[PDB]
Amino acid sequence: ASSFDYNGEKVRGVNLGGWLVLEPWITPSIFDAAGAEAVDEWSLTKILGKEEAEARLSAHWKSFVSAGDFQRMADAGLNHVRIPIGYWALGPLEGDPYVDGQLEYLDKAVEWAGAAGLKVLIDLHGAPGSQNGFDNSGRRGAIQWQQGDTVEQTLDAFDLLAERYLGSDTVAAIEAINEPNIPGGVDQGKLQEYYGSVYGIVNKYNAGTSVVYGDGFLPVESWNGFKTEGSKVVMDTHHYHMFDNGLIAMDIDSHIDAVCQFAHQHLEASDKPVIVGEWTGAVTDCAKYLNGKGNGARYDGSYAADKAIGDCSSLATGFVSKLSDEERSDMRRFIEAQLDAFELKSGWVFWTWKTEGAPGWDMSDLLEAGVFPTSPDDREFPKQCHH
Ligand SMILES: CC(C)CP(=O)(O)O
Ligand code: NA
Repeated sequence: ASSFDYNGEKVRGVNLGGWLVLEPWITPSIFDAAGAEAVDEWSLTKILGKEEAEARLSAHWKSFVSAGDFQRMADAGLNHVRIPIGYWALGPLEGDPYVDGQLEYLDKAVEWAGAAGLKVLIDLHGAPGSQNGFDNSGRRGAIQWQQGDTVEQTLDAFDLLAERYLGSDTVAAIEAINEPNIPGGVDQGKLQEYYGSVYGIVNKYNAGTSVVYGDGFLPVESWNGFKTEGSKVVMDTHHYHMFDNGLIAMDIDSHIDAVCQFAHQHLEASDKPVIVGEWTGAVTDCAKYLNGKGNGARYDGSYAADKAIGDCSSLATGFVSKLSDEERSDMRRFIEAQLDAFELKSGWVFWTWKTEGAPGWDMSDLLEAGVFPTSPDDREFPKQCHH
């Protein structure tokens, strides 16, 4: 029934973060070229105006990703690419600063992914009004998704996206919405209705396509009993160690233990396939603009009055060649542990393929540096998490 057997085959993926939905920490140069107030795609496009925005963003859409990216992904042993796209690619709302033109590039991605033997997971990453208040939704600040006609507008966009892509076997799965922020104020009951509607849309166009649901930052197993359907419905949980005070304080051994505990207590408790649809090699929040442009870092005490653990100058910018052998070794230990833990359930999708230099966050960097394994058998350290 299913284009990809999420029940019985492991996902090994990367995200194309920052490509069709721009994010300051992923491409700081583009935001900094429009000044201090350009802190998300909304403000960036608004500052530039429609003509200049289309010029600068389209330059990036074209240059950031080629067919050779996808071939390198396949060479790294991957079988999936998760591709963020904003609602505005399917038509900016009246009054939106956003420009479109992204779909021509997503069309190319589907072609290139197919040629390389990869599946694509299309991810609706930003919804009208913002589902999370994060910069990566398009507009940081408030959560106004579920107000007014925002949800209907989201479904209108989703429908067009599904219609456009679900005729291709390359597109194995589609995600309802990236990181709906339940603790931030998204209503779960209404979210579940949106999920029900998304499932109907997918089944109008191709019942063979899997539907991906984010856990909304609730424990993934809490979603037991909702749309439990084998390979058809896949939960997406995002697992990071730098956005919580407990995890960020850990040493490498403790980080690794926490990954295994997460797999055993959460991934293995879900009644559905669960991809870890975002995770990374970094263990600090030092990357420039990671908490938002104009915000600092927990790690060095510059965010939320957290107490400094260490300095961020080494890990804020640049490429892992700048680090020591031991630092790369520890980073690889943490990556191997996640690969093995997350393959206990349904697999994994690394965040992200490519940056302007954010140590531990850039798979293309880590691969070339020998930090990222290229197969399940490619292990420099003992297996850290077991059945
Ligand atoms: C804090 C985290 C969960 C959200 P962002 O910093 O990635 O936007
Ligand atoms: Na790190």
